[PDB]
Amino acid sequence: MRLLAVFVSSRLSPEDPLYARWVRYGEVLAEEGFGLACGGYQGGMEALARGVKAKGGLVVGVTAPAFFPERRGPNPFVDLELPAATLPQRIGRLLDLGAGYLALPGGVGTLAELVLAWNLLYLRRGVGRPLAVDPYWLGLLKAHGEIAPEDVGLLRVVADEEDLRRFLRSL
Repeated sequence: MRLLAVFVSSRLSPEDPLYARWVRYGEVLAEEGFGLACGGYQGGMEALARGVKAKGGLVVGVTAPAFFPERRGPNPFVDLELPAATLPQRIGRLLDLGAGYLALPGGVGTLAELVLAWNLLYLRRGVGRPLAVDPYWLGLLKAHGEIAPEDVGLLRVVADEEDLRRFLRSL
């Protein structure tokens, strides 16, 4: 089985319209034959996990307990927990788990994951895997100095469930 690693907001509230959209994204990736690799906590991670479980898919959660003692453990929808001790280690595990990556809206932590995956594609040596981003990120990541338009062009865009299915089908 293959997994889609998703990076997303940890603070997203269930009442936020995006929460419901990500639950649907979870259902869709499961329907497309994929499982989910995520940070294993709340916000968008739980929204995605709920959708995947609703469709019988598998959810892997790469947690970081040392950094969040306040977070009792992975959300209820995580099947396998893979606790990481450092941020680079956590990110490295998510990247190695997924056949492709999707960066949904989030903060600095989500950006860290996005940029490391981007970095692998940027090396242009056949390392890493396809990376898609929600349009949200293009409002921030743009050509600038040594970051060329072509580098930004390595980022694929997934704005809705149809884009998501096409992305997954290309992995």
